[PDB]
Amino acid sequence: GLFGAIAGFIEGGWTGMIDGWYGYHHQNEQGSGYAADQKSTQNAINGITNKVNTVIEKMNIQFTAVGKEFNKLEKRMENLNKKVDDGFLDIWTYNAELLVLLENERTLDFHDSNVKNLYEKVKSQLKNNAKEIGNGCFEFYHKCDNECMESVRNGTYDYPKYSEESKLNRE
Amino acid sequence: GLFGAIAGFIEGGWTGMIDGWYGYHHQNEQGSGYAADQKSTQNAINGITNKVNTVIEKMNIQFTAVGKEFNKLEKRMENLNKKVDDGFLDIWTYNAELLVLLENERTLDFHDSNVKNLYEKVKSQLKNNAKEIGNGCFEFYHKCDNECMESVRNGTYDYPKYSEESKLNRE
Amino acid sequence: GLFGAIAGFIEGGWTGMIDGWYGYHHQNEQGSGYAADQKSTQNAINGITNKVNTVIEKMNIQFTAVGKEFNKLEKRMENLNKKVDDGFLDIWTYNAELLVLLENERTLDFHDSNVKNLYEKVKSQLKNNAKEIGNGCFEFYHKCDNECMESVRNGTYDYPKYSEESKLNRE
Amino acid sequence: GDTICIGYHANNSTDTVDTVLEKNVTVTHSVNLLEDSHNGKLCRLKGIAPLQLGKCNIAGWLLGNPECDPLLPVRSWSYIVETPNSENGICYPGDFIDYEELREQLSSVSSFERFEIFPKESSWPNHNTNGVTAACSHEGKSSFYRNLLWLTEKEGSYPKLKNSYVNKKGKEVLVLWGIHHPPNSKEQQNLYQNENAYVSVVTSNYNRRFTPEIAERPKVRDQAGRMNYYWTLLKPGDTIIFEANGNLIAPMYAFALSRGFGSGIITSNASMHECNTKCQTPLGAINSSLPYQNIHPVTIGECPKYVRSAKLRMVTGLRNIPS
Amino acid sequence: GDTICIGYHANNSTDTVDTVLEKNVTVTHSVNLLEDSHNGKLCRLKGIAPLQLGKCNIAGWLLGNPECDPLLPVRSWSYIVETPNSENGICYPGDFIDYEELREQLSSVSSFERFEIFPKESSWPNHNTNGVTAACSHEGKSSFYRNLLWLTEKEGSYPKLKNSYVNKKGKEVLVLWGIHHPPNSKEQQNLYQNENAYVSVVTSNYNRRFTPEIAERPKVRDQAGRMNYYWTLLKPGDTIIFEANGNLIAPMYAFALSRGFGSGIITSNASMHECNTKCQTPLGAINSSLPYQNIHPVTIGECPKYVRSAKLRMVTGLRNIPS
Amino acid sequence: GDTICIGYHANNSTDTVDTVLEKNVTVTHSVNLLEDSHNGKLCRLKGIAPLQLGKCNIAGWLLGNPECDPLLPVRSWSYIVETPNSENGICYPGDFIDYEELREQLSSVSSFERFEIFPKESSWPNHNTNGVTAACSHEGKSSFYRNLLWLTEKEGSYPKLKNSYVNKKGKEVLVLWGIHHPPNSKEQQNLYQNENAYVSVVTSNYNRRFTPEIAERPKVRDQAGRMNYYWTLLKPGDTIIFEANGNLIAPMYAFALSRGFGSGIITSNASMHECNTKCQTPLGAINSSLPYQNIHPVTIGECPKYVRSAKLRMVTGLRNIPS
Ligand SMILES: *[C@@H]1O[C@H](CO)[C@@H](O[C@@H]2O[C@H](CO)[C@@H](O[C@@H]3O[C@H](CO)[C@@H](O)[C@H](O)[C@@H]3O)[C@H](O)[C@H]2NC(C)=O)[C@H](O)[C@H]1NC(C)=O
Ligand SMILES: *[C@@H]1O[C@H](CO)[C@@H](O[C@@H]2O[C@H](CO)[C@@H](O[C@@H]3O[C@H](CO)[C@@H](O)[C@H](O)[C@@H]3O)[C@H](O)[C@H]2NC(C)=O)[C@H](O)[C@H]1NC(C)=O
Ligand SMILES: *[C@@H]1O[C@H](CO)[C@@H](O[C@@H]2O[C@H](CO)[C@@H](O[C@@H]3O[C@H](CO)[C@@H](O)[C@H](O)[C@@H]3O)[C@H](O)[C@H]2NC(C)=O)[C@H](O)[C@H]1NC(C)=O
Ligand SMILES: CN(C)CC1CN([S@@](=O)(F)=Nc2cc(Cl)c(C(=O)N3CCO[C@@H](c4ccccc4)C3)c(Cl)c2)C1
Ligand SMILES: CN(C)CC1CN([S@@](=O)(F)=Nc2cc(Cl)c(C(=O)N3CCO[C@@H](c4ccccc4)C3)c(Cl)c2)C1
Ligand SMILES: CN(C)CC1CN([S@@](=O)(F)=Nc2cc(Cl)c(C(=O)N3CCO[C@@H](c4ccccc4)C3)c(Cl)c2)C1
Ligand SMILES: *[C@@H]1O[C@H](CO)[C@@H](O[C@@H]2O[C@H](CO)[C@@H](O)[C@H](O)[C@H]2NC(C)=O)[C@H](O)[C@H]1NC(C)=O
Ligand SMILES: *[C@@H]1O[C@H](CO)[C@@H](O[C@@H]2O[C@H](CO)[C@@H](O)[C@H](O)[C@H]2NC(C)=O)[C@H](O)[C@H]1NC(C)=O
Ligand SMILES: *[C@@H]1O[C@H](CO)[C@@H](O[C@@H]2O[C@H](CO)[C@@H](O)[C@H](O)[C@H]2NC(C)=O)[C@H](O)[C@H]1NC(C)=O
Ligand SMILES: *[C@@H]1O[C@H](CO)[C@@H](O[C@@H]2O[C@H](CO)[C@@H](O)[C@H](O)[C@H]2NC(C)=O)[C@H](O)[C@H]1NC(C)=O
Ligand SMILES: *[C@@H]1O[C@H](CO)[C@@H](O[C@@H]2O[C@H](CO)[C@@H](O)[C@H](O)[C@H]2NC(C)=O)[C@H](O)[C@H]1NC(C)=O
Ligand SMILES: *[C@@H]1O[C@H](CO)[C@@H](O[C@@H]2O[C@H](CO)[C@@H](O)[C@H](O)[C@H]2NC(C)=O)[C@H](O)[C@H]1NC(C)=O
Repeated sequence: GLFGAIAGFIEGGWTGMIDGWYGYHHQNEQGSGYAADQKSTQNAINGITNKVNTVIEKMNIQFTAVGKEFNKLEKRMENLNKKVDDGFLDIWTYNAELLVLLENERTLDFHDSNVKNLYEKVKSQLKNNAKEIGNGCFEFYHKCDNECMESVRNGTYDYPKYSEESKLNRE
Repeated sequence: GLFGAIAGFIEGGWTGMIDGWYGYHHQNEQGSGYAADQKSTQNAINGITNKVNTVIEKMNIQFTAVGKEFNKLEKRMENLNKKVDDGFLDIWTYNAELLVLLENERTLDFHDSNVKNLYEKVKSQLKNNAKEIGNGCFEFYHKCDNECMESVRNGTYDYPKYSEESKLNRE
Repeated sequence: GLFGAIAGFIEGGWTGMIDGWYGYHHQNEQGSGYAADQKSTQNAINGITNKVNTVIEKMNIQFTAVGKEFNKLEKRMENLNKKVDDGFLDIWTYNAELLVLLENERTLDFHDSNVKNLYEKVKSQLKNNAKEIGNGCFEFYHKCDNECMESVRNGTYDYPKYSEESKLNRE
Repeated sequence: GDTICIGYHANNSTDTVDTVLEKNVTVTHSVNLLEDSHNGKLCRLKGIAPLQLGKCNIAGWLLGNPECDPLLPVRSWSYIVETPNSENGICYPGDFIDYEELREQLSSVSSFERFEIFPKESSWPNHNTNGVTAACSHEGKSSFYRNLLWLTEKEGSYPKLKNSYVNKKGKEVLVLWGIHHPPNSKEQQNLYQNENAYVSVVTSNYNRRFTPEIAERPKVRDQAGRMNYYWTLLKPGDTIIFEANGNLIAPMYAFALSRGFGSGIITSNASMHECNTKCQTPLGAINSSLPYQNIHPVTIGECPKYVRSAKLRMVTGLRNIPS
Repeated sequence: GDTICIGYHANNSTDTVDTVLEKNVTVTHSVNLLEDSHNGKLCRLKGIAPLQLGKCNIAGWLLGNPECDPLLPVRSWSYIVETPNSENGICYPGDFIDYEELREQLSSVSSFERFEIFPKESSWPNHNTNGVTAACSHEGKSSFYRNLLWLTEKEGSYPKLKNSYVNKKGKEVLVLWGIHHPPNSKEQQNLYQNENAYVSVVTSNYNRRFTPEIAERPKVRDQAGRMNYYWTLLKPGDTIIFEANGNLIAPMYAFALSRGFGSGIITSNASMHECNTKCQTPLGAINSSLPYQNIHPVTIGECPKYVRSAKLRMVTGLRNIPS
Repeated sequence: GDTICIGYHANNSTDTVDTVLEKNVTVTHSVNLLEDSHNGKLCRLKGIAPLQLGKCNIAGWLLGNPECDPLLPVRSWSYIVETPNSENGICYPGDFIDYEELREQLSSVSSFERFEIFPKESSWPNHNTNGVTAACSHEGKSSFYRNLLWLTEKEGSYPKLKNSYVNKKGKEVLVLWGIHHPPNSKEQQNLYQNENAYVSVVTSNYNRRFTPEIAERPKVRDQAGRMNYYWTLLKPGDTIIFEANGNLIAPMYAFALSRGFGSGIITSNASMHECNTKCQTPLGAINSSLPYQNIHPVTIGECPKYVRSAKLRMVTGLRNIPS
């Protein structure tokens, strides 16, 4: 994708993560598990829901549109009516197909952006208390229990608390 | 935003910075102050001015367009004329609303991109002579006077000049 | 550009690199040379080829469209026909110009994204076995022969193999 | 050591969309915007049943061709249904003047009252009213339009007749009448007694004089003669006057018209069911809030916009990579 | 230690825009593209004042209904203004043939010269020219169109008349005339003396013969008779010939037409002021370089494109976060 | 120490495109979508040569004005070419009824057979067939339409004539005829002997009676008289009957019509060459798979969409920075 996260440095998705589009997988002494990031997920749902509603909202209700009839001496008017009908149909078909292709491109890019932003947000919180090990994973230089894991997940990670232990481990 | 800078890792704007869209706030021994980045600001103004002018330029002048009249035995032609008028109005309204929504999205994303690019440009200039302290701020490991501050602001920062002092301070 | 790589931190293009849009220039004991990245280049060609074909595909063949004639007592119908013809022409001209401008913007941004992603992919492979020296260049802290250069170029670089020598050189 | 990873959702979804850069992209979640499904039935529109002309077309219905099942004296509808094999139309050959304009008028009509404008046994004294023709046959016997009356000579005389009706219905009244053009001068004398006959029709906003044209025409439905059909809408409060000394096919029944919005004429092979819809097409009713449809360009009511597209699916979720 | 921060502008701006992903986004800077403001006045267009028909409509103006303030003999305009209550129209009841086509013709007319094509006291010898009617009353007295002349029998005879005018104006000349249809044969003899009268009109590219139709019509403006109105555009250098032996409402005044671009007919309740605009609507003049407007679909001159949108505001600045 | 750099392609390309943010951007690779190139020739369309009317227009061709080079008795075409200086049109002055509708009909015609519907020396006994006029001159001598016949009195009598043709061609047959309107009553008697002449024409779906109008008209091509021209399409199996006692310009040749798709009438100053195209314009043929063109809005065949754009170039490569 445009931001290099989805089908990029993070090769694959998690079927194990069923509660949101984006989130975290952790492994520590206490065990392992997945948890969706509710904030980034909910924001994304609101945006995409607004985008879908906007597309539907712009196409106004169609009111009664029916054929007209013309006698053998009104061939020009018949062809004019057909020209008008065909012209409008050509335009709406063009508009519909192009809008969906563009919004689809923008949507996939939007998800890619959201995933990269979540990774960088985690990266900047952890700083040098962990190492980047590829595939969007961090390996801690200190012991990180479920409380520690929750502090990263909910954006309140305490760098100084583990800075000494991490420094010792990093050597 | 799409690039995670505006309303992202940089939470808020500066009402104090009145001379451009993007720029710098500094604090050193000599004092503190704001200064807009003229290069990135002017480039952005030119782009957005081109974008606005392009949108206006594409809508050609409307020339005289008035109602027509039809007698009691030309009801089909009257409805055809109405169909044409309503059809064109539906299309232009659709086109106008969609163009403005898309360009608005692209504009907000463009500003977000410009801000992130300015941060990364500063980051890459300073290297390890300063630490990232969040909220788009750097804290120097050396003394940085107004001359030093100007060299970063105008893109001529001299890493080797302060590399020893920074190394000593970083320990 | 939107991603800050092209005409950004990488100031200029390489006329020397004739086999792809993106790739590598290396300098080691054995000599120097350019090589295009075939994977990122081919993917980009497929995308852009799909984009061009999509634009052409959406404009359906025009079938016979010719003038009509009206006598001195059908002036309204003549003006209606002209209104229809002018209306459709206004719309298609608007649609064509806007589609090309938007796709052009998206295309330049797409290339910028592809270049930045290739740089970050190299950056994350090398880690601290090399230093970022600006202008999209890395300077190795170890000896890197043509085999080493190929491993980075084809994405199989072996960090541990040179980690000791690099550490020694970095001091 | 302990690890934490950032990642994204995948599932067993097989839905695909297209983008500008790429075709056939598998995504976790998406929404169809293109309605393709209808029930294949004719339904009521917003409570009101349609008017089914059955074996008749508009011409057959309004003239009252005997072959078509007589509709109630008062009816209302949301739209009008003709069938493709509308064989019972005009039964006596000739031209229907401004037929297409009359159809366009009827397309904004919401109801009618069929009423006796000129009672048969009173309206046309000293004239014959029993005139029938094999071109308009019913139950094997020669017959005639239920809404018109063939006036002919009586006891060898056709006295000049003059009749008017005053529109006290408080709605537009559609009046229909005919002008007969015998193939030769001997039939003209036999039927109307007067070689130089005329017909005149007059209202506040209508005036036309009709003169018969005698000539040997090709046989159509075994008739060398012709019948031209004319109509007008008599405004509320206005008077219509018929003056004739021959060749007049007199109005007998007329229609008090009510105007509606969102009506129209469609052709359909579909059958009426006890169902209700907001959107009717000639193939079937649509029950959808989707913005687009590829079912039919002909729509009655509040419908999605018709497009030629085979697929319109918007991605909402992510590129699906469950590997 | 010393610090440097990267940041972005904020201010006290309350302007909002919509995007695809989000509604009601507050931004530091933006531009309105949708013009909603007009001055509520009729103005000149590019220097030229409009033609105000006042109490008349096009039919009333060109026939010269006596109720309408006589306009100058020579006029020019940028557009034509009728009012919604155009009560003074056709004053003597009947049909105006190709009225809508004539309006369409006038929509590309930039000026006229009103001139005496057939001087009253010379043009029609041995005929009465004093004919007036209560249907076209002026100052309580029976009167007639200022541009037409009611020719009737004189001393019990209506001699066949034949007159032609040669167009030496070097511009198209619009000629108007009428055909009277008495309600009965006794009026016909009284007025024109000849039961079998005809009228013919001929030019290089126009030929039509008119025959009166006698019949008792419903009273309209207290008249059972009818008057049909006809027109043609006589090409520069061409000749028009009128031949009649009765029932002819003769042309008296005609119009030398100049063609313009960008003219049209509008209906407006607004009043003329001493102002000038590039863009006029029926509600008022627009003074704007903005590409769109939601004021009115009817435009004269060089106007923004009409759209139904309530708001069209483009963001130029940034998401405003002054917190 | 050893180095590796990431970079992007540059070359000597000078191609420029526009974007939303920026104009005149130099790029390494791009594609033109706007076709501006034609060969300036008239060519065949999908194998079939066009019908070149040359000195004639549609009116001149179908009536058979003597000035126009007689075309083969059987022809087929992909489109129809008139020239701007079509001076040879209607040669005897009058009106061509429903000319524009007839052109619209011909626009869906793919071929014709010119055949003798009414042989000159057999079709009209006891009438003169030698009538010619200086208005339709050929080789300096007075002549007449090749497809019509001027019937006039013979030996001081014009007997009532009645003729019919039965359409056994298995295609629509276009029949043309005329009605002559002498300027005065003395010419009428001289030419047709009967002051009160009529003409009637009848088919299964056509009926019209024609009466001459005598009046002194302005001289056109030195003629004060007029000739009106009428046409009908006789359906396969149907019969056309002409009945007249004067003033009839009889059909002599008619056209068996074949229907095609994708035909039309264009005006062109260009010359026919031995070339073949899928797309023809009045300026020249287009040989292009490009989606857009700015050459001409008039197109025959399978053409790019016409637009007003001066340039439509899509970038494929990168911003070109060879510095
Ligand atoms: C759009 O993408 C989908 C997803 O890849 C395509 O569906 C897939 O179609 C291929 C057809 O070659 C399937 O391959 C076959 O699989 C069977 C076993 O399932 C194997 O025995 C055959 O030898 C063959 O390789 C593939 O399974 C299938 N994938 C899924 C998930 O259904 C689809 O064809 C693409 N459409 C277009 C128009 O490109
Ligand atoms: C679009 O966004 C703007 C900005 O937030 C909205 O304006 C705001 O509207 C709310 C209405 O609930 C205002 O709240 C109220 O403030 C007063 C004091 O000013 C307080 O006493 C009330 O209890 C109430 O909370 C809010 O002040 C106001 N903000 C500004 C800057 O004017 C606007 O409503 C949004 N529009 C839509 C359609 O969502
Ligand atoms: C679009 O961009 C191109 C590329 O810059 C413009 O082409 C260039 O046009 C300028 C005109 O001022 C050329 O400058 C001149 O160069 C000659 C020597 O070649 C020098 O003697 C003159 O004093 C002058 O400076 C420039 O060479 C030329 N560049 C190239 C590569 O051809 C073009 O004008 C731009 N178009 C628009 C409409 O802005
Ligand atoms: C006019 N109406 C009837 C048309 C409908 C279409 N819209 S709607 O406005 F609901 N469009 C949609 C918007 C969204 Cl975010 C989604 C979507 O993609 N959803 C539903 C929310 O939860 C998401 C989710 C994420 C992660 C794990 C499981 C589920 C998946 C879907 Cl599947 C449809 C209204
Ligand atoms: C046809 N014409 C009359 C319509 C007008 C609209 N255009 S125009 O092409 F000027 N559009 C605009 C373009 C821009 Cl960059 C801006 C804008 O946003 N501006 C003005 C430049 O300075 C910016 C700024 C930045 C930072 C601190 C203070 C001020 C703020 C604005 Cl507010 C409008 C022409
Ligand atoms: C309907 N048809 C006839 C119209 C044509 C236009 N299309 S097409 O679908 F081929 N469009 C194009 C697509 C692409 Cl990727 C390119 C392009 O930009 N190309 C060609 C591939 O190689 C690229 C390249 C990269 C690096 C060094 C040298 C060359 C440069 C070009 Cl130059 C055109 C079909
Ligand atoms: C994020 O998670 C951490 C860890 O749970 C929260 O810190 C607190 O941790 C102690 C455990 O010693 C709990 O008793 C508290 O309940 C936690 N605080 C709260 C507010 O729940 C931290 O507060 C969490 N932050 C947010 C925003 O939820
Ligand atoms: C960027 O700012 C620095 C600091 O002012 C400039 O360096 C020079 O600094 C000395 C102070 O000892 C001044 O006397 C010079 O005037 C400065 N140079 C210039 C060109 O002004 C540096 O040059 C600046 N760079 C740019 C591009 O403006
Ligand atoms: C990427 O390049 C490296 C270096 O050539 C490949 O590693 C192997 O290197 C040895 C040299 O000692 C060669 O003999 C092998 O042929 C190389 N392997 C292969 C598969 O060619 C590495 O394999 C390359 N990877 C890819 C995906 O091409
Ligand atoms: C028309 O479509 C609507 C919307 O799907 C149908 O309403 C649903 O009916 C089913 C079963 O009766 C319910 O389980 C759904 O919950 C209903 N959906 C909503 C949104 O109300 C409706 O039945 C369809 N038919 C008609 C005649 O309206
Ligand atoms: C029409 O609008 C223009 C543009 O706003 C008006 O011109 C301005 O007038 C005011 C006061 O007279 C000046 O302060 C502005 O500087 C003018 N702007 C420009 C761009 O020239 C104009 O007065 C308006 N009215 C008319 C009749 O043109
Ligand atoms: C029409 O255009 C096509 C496409 O360019 C022409 O075909 C090419 O002809 C040249 C020389 O004859 C060849 O070198 C190219 O390889 C051909 N291109 C393709 C795609 O086949 C064609 O000659 C043109 N003229 C006609 C009459 O078709």
